Amino acid sequence: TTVFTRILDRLLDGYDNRLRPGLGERVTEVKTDIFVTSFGPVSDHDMEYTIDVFFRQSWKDERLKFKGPMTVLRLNNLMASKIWTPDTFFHNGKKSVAHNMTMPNKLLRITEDGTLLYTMRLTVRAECPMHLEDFPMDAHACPLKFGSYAYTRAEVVYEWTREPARSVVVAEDGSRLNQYDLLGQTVDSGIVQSSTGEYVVMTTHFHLKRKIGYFVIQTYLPCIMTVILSQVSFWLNRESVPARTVFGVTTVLTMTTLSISARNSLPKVAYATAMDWFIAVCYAFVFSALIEFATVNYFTKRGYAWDGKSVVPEKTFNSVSKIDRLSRIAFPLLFGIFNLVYWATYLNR
Amino acid sequence: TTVFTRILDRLLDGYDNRLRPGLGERVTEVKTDIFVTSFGPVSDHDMEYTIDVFFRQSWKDERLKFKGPMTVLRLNNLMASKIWTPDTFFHNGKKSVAHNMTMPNKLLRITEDGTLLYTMRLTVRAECPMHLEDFPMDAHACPLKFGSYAYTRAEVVYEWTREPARSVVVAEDGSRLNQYDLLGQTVDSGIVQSSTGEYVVMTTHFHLKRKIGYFVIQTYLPCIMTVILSQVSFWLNRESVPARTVFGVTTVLTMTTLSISARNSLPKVAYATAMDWFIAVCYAFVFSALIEFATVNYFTKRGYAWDGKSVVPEKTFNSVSKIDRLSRIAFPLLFGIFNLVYWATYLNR
Amino acid sequence: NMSFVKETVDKLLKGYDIRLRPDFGGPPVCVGMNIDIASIDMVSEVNMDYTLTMYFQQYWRDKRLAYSGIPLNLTLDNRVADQLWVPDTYFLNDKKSFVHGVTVKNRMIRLHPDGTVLYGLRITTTAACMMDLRRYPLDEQNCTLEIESYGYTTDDIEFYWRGGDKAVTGVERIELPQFSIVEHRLVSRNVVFATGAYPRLSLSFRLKRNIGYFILQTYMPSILITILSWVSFWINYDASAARVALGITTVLTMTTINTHLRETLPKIPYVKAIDMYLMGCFVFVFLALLEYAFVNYIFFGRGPQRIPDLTDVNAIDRWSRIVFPFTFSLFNLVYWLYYV
Amino acid sequence: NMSFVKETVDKLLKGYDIRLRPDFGGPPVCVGMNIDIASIDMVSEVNMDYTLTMYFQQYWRDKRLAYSGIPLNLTLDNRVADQLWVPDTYFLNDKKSFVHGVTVKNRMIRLHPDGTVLYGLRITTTAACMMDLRRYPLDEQNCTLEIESYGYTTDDIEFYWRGGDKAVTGVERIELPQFSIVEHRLVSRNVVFATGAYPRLSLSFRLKRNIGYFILQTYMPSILITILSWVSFWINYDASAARVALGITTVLTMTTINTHLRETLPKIPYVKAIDMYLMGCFVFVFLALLEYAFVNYIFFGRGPQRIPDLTDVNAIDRWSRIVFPFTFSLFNLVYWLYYV
Amino acid sequence: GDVTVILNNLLEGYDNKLRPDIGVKPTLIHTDMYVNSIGPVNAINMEYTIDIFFAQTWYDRRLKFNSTIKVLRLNSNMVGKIWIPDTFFRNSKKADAHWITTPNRMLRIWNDGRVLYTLRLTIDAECQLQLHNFPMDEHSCPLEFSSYGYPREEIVYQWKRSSVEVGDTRSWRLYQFSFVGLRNTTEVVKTTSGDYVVMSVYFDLSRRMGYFTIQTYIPCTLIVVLSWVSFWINKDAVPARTSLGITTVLTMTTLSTIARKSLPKVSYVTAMDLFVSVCFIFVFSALVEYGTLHYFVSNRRIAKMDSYARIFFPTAFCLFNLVYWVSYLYLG
Ligand SMILES: *[C@@H]1O[C@H](CO)[C@@H](O[C@@H]2O[C@H](CO)[C@@H](O[C@@H]3O[C@H](CO[C@H]4O[C@H](CO[C@H]5O[C@H](CO)[C@@H](O)[C@H](O)[C@@H]5O[C@H]5O[C@H](CO)[C@@H](O)[C@H](O)[C@@H]5O)[C@@H](O)[C@H](O[C@H]5O[C@H](CO)[C@@H](O)[C@H](O)[C@@H]5O)[C@@H]4O)[C@@H](O)[C@H](O[C@H]4O[C@H](CO)[C@@H](O)[C@H](O)[C@@H]4O[C@@H]4O[C@H](CO)[C@@H](O)[C@H](O)[C@@H]4O[C@@H]4O[C@H](CO)[C@@H](O)[C@H](O)[C@@H]4O)[C@@H]3O)[C@H](O)[C@H]2NC(C)=O)[C@H](O)[C@H]1NC(C)=O
Ligand SMILES: CCCCCCCC/C=C/CCCCCCCC(=O)O[C@H](COC(=O)CCCCCCCCCCCCCCC)COP(=O)([O-])OCC[N+](C)(C)C
Ligand SMILES: CCCCCCCC(=O)OC[C@H](COP(=O)(O)O[C@@H]1[C@H](O)[C@H](O)[C@@H](OP(=O)(O)O)[C@H](OP(=O)(O)O)[C@H]1O)OC(=O)CCCCCCC
Ligand SMILES: CCCCCCCC(=O)OC[C@H](COP(=O)(O)O[C@@H]1[C@H](O)[C@H](O)[C@@H](OP(=O)(O)O)[C@H](OP(=O)(O)O)[C@H]1O)OC(=O)CCCCCCC
Ligand SMILES: *[C@@H]1O[C@H](CO)[C@@H](O[C@@H]2O[C@H](CO)[C@@H](O)[C@H](O)[C@H]2NC(C)=O)[C@H](O)[C@H]1NC(C)=O
Ligand SMILES: CCOC(=O)c1cncn1[C@H](C)c1ccccc1
Ligand SMILES: CCOC(=O)c1cncn1[C@H](C)c1ccccc1
Ligand SMILES: [Cl-]
Ligand SMILES: [Cl-]
Ligand SMILES: [Cl-]
Repeated sequence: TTVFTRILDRLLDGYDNRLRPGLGERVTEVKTDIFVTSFGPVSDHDMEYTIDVFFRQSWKDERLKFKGPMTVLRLNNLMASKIWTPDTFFHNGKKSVAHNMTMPNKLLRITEDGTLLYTMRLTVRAECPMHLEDFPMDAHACPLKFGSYAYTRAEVVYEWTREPARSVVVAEDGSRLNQYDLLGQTVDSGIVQSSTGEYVVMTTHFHLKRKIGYFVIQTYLPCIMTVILSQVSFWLNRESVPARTVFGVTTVLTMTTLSISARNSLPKVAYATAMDWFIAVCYAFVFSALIEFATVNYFTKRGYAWDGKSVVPEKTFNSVSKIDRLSRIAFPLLFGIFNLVYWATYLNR
Repeated sequence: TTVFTRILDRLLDGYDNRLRPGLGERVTEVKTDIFVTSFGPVSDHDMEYTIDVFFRQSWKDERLKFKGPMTVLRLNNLMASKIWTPDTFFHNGKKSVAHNMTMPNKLLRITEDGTLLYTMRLTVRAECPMHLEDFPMDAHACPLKFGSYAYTRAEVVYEWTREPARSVVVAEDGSRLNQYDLLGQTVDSGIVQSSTGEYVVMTTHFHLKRKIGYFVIQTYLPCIMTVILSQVSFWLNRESVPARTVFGVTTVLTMTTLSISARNSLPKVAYATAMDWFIAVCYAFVFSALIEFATVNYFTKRGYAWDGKSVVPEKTFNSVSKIDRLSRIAFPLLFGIFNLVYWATYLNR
Repeated sequence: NMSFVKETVDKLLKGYDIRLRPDFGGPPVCVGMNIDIASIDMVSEVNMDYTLTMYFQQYWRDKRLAYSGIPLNLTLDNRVADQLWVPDTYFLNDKKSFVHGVTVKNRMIRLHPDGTVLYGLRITTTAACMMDLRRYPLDEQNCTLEIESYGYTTDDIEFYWRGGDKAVTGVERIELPQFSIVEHRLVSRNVVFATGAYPRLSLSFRLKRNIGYFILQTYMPSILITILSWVSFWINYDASAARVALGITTVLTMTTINTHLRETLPKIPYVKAIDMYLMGCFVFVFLALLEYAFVNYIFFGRGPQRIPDLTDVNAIDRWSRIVFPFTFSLFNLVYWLYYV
Repeated sequence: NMSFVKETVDKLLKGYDIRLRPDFGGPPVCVGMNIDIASIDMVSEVNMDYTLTMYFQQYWRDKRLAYSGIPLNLTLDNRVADQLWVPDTYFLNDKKSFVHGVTVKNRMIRLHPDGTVLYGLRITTTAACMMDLRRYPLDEQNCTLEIESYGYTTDDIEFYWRGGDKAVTGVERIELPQFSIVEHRLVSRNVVFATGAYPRLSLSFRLKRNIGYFILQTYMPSILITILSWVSFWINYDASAARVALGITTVLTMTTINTHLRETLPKIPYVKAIDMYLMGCFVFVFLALLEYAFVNYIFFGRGPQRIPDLTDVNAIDRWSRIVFPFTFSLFNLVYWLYYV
Repeated sequence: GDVTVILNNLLEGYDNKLRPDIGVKPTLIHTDMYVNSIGPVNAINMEYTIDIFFAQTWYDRRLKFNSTIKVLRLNSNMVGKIWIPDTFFRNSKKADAHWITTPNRMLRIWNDGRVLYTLRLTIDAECQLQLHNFPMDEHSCPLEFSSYGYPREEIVYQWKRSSVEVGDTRSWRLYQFSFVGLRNTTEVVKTTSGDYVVMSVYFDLSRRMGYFTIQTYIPCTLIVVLSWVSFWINKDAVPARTSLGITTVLTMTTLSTIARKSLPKVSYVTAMDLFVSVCFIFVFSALVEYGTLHYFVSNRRIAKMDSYARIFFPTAFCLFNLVYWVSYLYLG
């Protein structure tokens, strides 16, 4: 065991981990790839998302060349704190965890030529700005940017280990999304400018499309059924004033409750989503049914309905309202047409 | 530059921070004052309050006398960990925070005679037992007690830096209270006895009076309007049975929602508050107005109302109920009297 | 060459006393501050705070760190920050803050040949700002970050914004769903406590609340319910069940609008601008219901015994059909002109 | 006694290299594992995880730690674990976890004369399991705990369950208020990544959700409301206000039942088993309300013009008195046989 | 300083990795506990918070010293320099020592080697609650502690004379419970790493009834009484009695969900569930009573069903209350 102890002691003898490899000679080049063990839940309200990654970095350090019985030294993570490692950080990250249960989830491997492999298990919570105009039929490209914190591009550059598309790999079973589909990821590289210099940024965009199923069940279907319910009153006799008024008022109250409760999980944006438009038109149809009956009630001459016995020639009885007869067709027809237009508009975006 | 390094090196050379100053020779005397930079929110649910302070402590340590080109060494808070400091803890303290951004929010100052000034910035969460029988018109004296954890009163005694009243100072713009007023503070000191000895405890009581405005808007007014709404049905004709039934049922159900929604702010205490008694009496008035109509309906003979043309000979028509006529006066008067007695009972006290 | 850098850095930290500020016992050390604001979010009226993420840079000269022979600016591993003196900068209104720590502590040290230190930290801080909600949701809030030295007075340290008004960048790119940053202001002053006068830098943002959300959530439902309550005026006086049910529900529907709004706000002891509207709209639906009870009482109470006439219920109903819409628009006219 | 023990223990750590695993550069070190489960709590469908407290014991041999002359298993103060090599075990699906630290770090190191190390930790871990809720609340979940070596491949380390099927205890003493642990099982396998092949131990439980809570809170309230919507079938067809008020209220009540259930679950896009029932009960109370509208339209809409008769109003009511209770029983018969 | 010399002599050659009497006898540790407050009982999580001053006393012969000084009164600085037992709380969900303004720990060493170690703790302790009798339920919430690594042949704990002390219980944060009494026990628990001496404190707690009477029992009772108003309303008022009957059922549904909102989603029937469900039966039957009366008189002794319901319904609810309250307040 002294053979490998003497190698490690020799490597760290006179080693200054405050200095990056090649400091004053060349640019340190860090090869990076990401293995996504789980693409975590997306939070609309916080405009963020969670991602669990094996974050891998590889760079060359000529101070760590060795010759021995082995060609790769697989060491525990406490050796990583003894040498220089890149100061990578996530530009859009919010509160990230480098897991250390039961030990720091890091691996350090040194090959005989000085190449280092340094991976760590991370849980990154990153910002994903969202445009919710098309909500709940919206799609987002959630970014994951990272780079060196202190070293400018004249000192440290990052490159993808393989073809850039193949350097971010998502696990087959690793999906913690509940209402989104991960459609893929685009991987790019760039340069950012700060008050302290120019920095290399490695970018990944995760393309997520929202799954509309929840909002159909909880918002769209209750709205459609309330609108259908409000039009049931067109088939009641015009003398059922307390009955048809309860139809109109209750459906408006239900639409108010649906409208208010439908933005609970969203950020309080100043624009109208696609769902706000749907609830508005559903509100308008429901509101207009009560206005329709009030018009019908305004031309009800008699307070008593047909008794079921007397012939009605053409005592006297009210006739079936012409406004009702037209409403029994126009209201169901205009709502069916609106749904055809509404769903063709957003399901095609 | 090295002149001051040699002073600091000499001070700590042979210094034992395991031993209090004057051990075996005298009682260590710690002067204390608190600057409250903000008086944070009071949590009724947790029966606790937050307070952000500059906790200043001062004591003499002859081991730290020095002679140099300065009379006061204004040192990094790293130095405080090398010397003995009081082990002050808050007796009623819950999870408190020592601020560490961007560096430990502590200052240490050594004068040439050995006197030390040691202040720190703390977010203190302290227990405040509350007697909520008068809620929402309650007042509280939230205590803040502190002293040495390990040193009995024969070893460490605390005193206020100035006159006790002037030793706890609240910043003018620091009020973070939303539903309370900081009337003032009472500052005292005493002895607490444990199984391990007698300890000096320093006490400050902050006097808080709840502001009733939120509960007037959200609880009292909806209750009063509900009671007023239920007495409106006394003015409808006795033959509007569905209309006057909706009046009674709706207001009774509304008071049920008000009662349940009223305690959401409070901890689930097992006694009745002043708000509970108001809601209970409002419930009785609303319930009685429905019971009044049932008695009116029990004496209503004819199912049809006055036709608007026939003269009532004082077919036949029901008369206006004497119960309805009496209730038009009695119910507003008794409820007006109850409000006078209720508010004078609690606002005056 | 790399051995020369290692030797040079070792020489700087040999005999370096981290307990002493630069120019200890002499003139105050001047510290320049830049902030690149990464994001502002979680502006909470419930908690009376906002969360701010920023790149926080401090600039000072420590002559003990001057090095020669290396025509380079030494960027060192951030763990070297624990071997150097750094200002004891703190935020007074800071409630909860942290320096980000993935993959390493988001901290920068960059030495310069003349001894200048650039010390950068990526910080997320939850600072407190008490909000005057009297005009909520048509309100402007002013939320600040108070930067101060804890242990060093103005005899030991001086703060200044490095770059003047260009010290803080990234404010114009901040996008909040509910707010628009009207302006930001940089202040440098001194604050006196019992322990001495301390330098303070204040960064303040003026936040204007977007009202588009509250039109959809609170105002429009309240307006529509109030309009709905006027339908009663077109129903005959004898249809008590219809008009009472219409009147009662609109009064209740106003409560449903208010309770949902109440649940998402702190216990505020005063009347907000949104409360004035809801209580204004509650009066209109309540009076519309009281209008029928008055109409019912005139016909059935005062009928048998024998501004509108106040004896013909049809006149009162037709008077209501004009006055109630007209007064409500007058109420909307006064409300929206006063709060805009 | 204690002089010899202190001399022996000091001898073990002199020259010990914590950077090298046992048998470094040689055969893999075999690590056996026992888990004693203290509790399971906070099985959250909202957060898709469960919280687990356990005593996580690891067993391996380190011949550098063999000692002789002391017929004792040396239980050392747990801080010695910072001086010894220990396996870099981690939980792949672990969202958040900690080792308990009161009154000291809840950790145990026990040496044995031959060099065997017993290393126990008390860990509370919030491990993620994604739950398939298509049969909720009659669902049966399967939540696991992946145990892996991070940096050591199968060439360096081997995992096994110590005691085989008896490696995990305390499962039969767990009380979950909403679930019953039907079964637990232990799996040993290797997992291949881009950096190597790593040993994995997998512990999984099968949680069968209890149904009694949902009978009282969701199923019985829905059945009673559905039954009370049939009362309108016995009400006179003339009483339009009564039957519309009964019809509207039950439809409103079903929504209120659904909203209470809706608010305590994640936003999954599919239909759950509870949604199928509530939708089914909604159809029944909606059709009952549509049944009166049909009765009303037949009598008044088509009456003047002049399997149920479809022209006799009372025939439709008589038909509905039989079909609705029969069909709802048929609906409950099908629904419960499919899900129980 | 003489205390400095004594402290340095004690720690010279001291190995705090080794328990005292490591190969001779078990270490006997005497434990005391002062309860500052038993915090809230969290029924949903089945846990309670307790703030204690936890005191431990043992003997370490390596800490003997001879001098005129009879005891060394020390702060937390030396706590990590000597051996300390690895006491932990076995049912602790989450525990935390206190660190403001310094580690709230006390160390006192006597010349005969006796060590007194005290620290302040806040513990979220697991307490499995059987809520069948809720809200008239009683619990005995445990607090178990033992050694994490040292078995019964190495560490033995022992309650002192004043084992557990409680202060002013009126200041405790027990909103819904009243503290009744405590017991302290000792037992040996066999684990896979050996036999361990486990010390337990049981805190008996009785739930205070007042909140749920205000929150649930009174509202549910009033809605039941509300449904009886229908019996005095004229049977010809079909919309009045149908709306009255059906809105009480809707309200009783809303009250049912509120009552269980503070409980874990246990799948058995508590006393609260029984009361709410029976109140549901009463409001349900009142609507069915009028539907039966309406059908047999209009949509056509049964005709006198209102007179019977005016007595039978108030009497059956009084009778149910008499059985319900007697069984849950004096019976099992
Ligand atoms: C995964 O990674 C995470 C990190 O990402 C890791 O968490 C870390 O875990 C380690 C332990 O493994 C922690 O380190 C120890 O913490 C001990 C106390 O922990 C409590 O307090 C924490 C904050 O402590 C501050 O305040 C106390 C006093 O109040 C002070 O002693 C500390 O130094 C520290 O002070 C700094 O910060 C404050 C502001 O906060 C400043 O004001 C101050 O100026 C200074 O800068 C707190 O964070 C902890 O909460 C965490 O942990 C608990 C569980 O314990 C958990 O419930 C929480 O949720 C949370 O996670 C906790 O409340 C501390 O005592 C230890 O320090 C010892 O030992 C070190 C050894 O190197 C030594 O350097 C210290 O000086 C000190 O020596 C002791 O001190 C004893 C007490 O005084 C004394 O009895 C001893 O005798 C000895 O005394 C001195 O000894 C020296 C020689 O050594 C001598 O010269 C002196 O004269 C004297 O005799 C140690 O720091 C670390 O805090 C955790 N970090 C975080 C962020 O949580 C996690 O464990 C990892 N998991 C796994 C599985 O690997
Ligand atoms: C059938 C008949 C029945 C009859 C029954 C009769 C029963 C009657 C029963 C009456 C009971 C009345 C009880 C009132 C108790 C108030 C206690 C108190 O001090 O409150 C205060 C108000 O607190 C607030 O928040 C103010 C609330 C404002 C409400 C505006 C309503 C607008 C209505 C418009 C209607 C328009 C109508 C138009 C019509 C055309 C509390 O605050 P403060 O302590 O003072 O403040 C201290 C701090 N500062 C601010 C001073 C620094
Ligand atoms: C806010 C908007 C206000 C708009 C107000 C618009 C109001 C408006 O125009 O009312 C007129 C009429 C009323 O219709 P409705 O059939 O309900 O009323 C009949 C109508 O008044 C006849 O004239 C009466 O016969 P008569 O000669 O008196 O013997 C008949 O008396 P009786 O048989 O009961 O004895 C009444 O019942 O409606 C239309 O013509 C429908 C137009 C298309 C409507 C399209 C709607 C989508
Ligand atoms: C909780 C239980 C409470 C039970 C309360 C029981 C209260 C009780 O017993 O009231 C009876 C009486 C009813 O009076 P009310 O005016 O409502 O009823 C009239 C009364 O019955 C006349 O006698 C009838 O005339 P007649 O002679 O038949 O020609 C008249 O019929 P019609 O002329 O319209 O055709 C009825 O309308 O009330 C009072 O006198 C008010 C005193 C204050 C009562 C205050 C009660 C709160
Ligand atoms: C806690 O345990 C102690 C023993 O460790 C109990 O004290 C004993 O009480 C009995 C009462 O009959 C005496 O006979 C013993 O002499 C006591 N033992 C002592 C003082 O060491 C104490 O009662 C227990 N507390 C409880 C059960 O609440
Ligand atoms: C006449 C004043 O009463 C009311 O406004 C009133 C009474 N019950 C309900 N409300 C309204 C809905 C309200 C209450 C509180 C805040 C905002 C709006
Ligand atoms: C045609 C089926 O529609 C419905 O069941 C329906 C429409 N509006 C409301 N509901 C019910 C209450 C529901 C909504 C969402 C989930 C479960 C049950
Ligand atoms: Cl998701
Ligand atoms: Cl407050
Ligand atoms: Cl409690």
